[PDB]
Amino acid sequence: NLHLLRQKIEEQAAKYKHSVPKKCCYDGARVNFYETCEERVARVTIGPLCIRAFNECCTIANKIRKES
Ligand SMILES: [Ca+2]
Ligand SMILES: [Ca+2]
Repeated sequence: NLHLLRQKIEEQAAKYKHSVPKKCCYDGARVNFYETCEERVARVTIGPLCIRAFNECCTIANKIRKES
């Protein structure tokens, strides 16, 4: 469900008040191949906030894809 996915990611991204961790979130939400969120976030080295945003948005996206 791409419509819901978009809205829920926007809702979470809005919590990050700078474009860099915003993009960390958006990038996180794109993870949908064979690597899990945990595996994929291990290579994110920008800093703790970027890692949290990537994690949260990857997790949100994954849940939504699962429920569709
Ligand atoms: Ca921008
Ligand atoms: Ca990226």
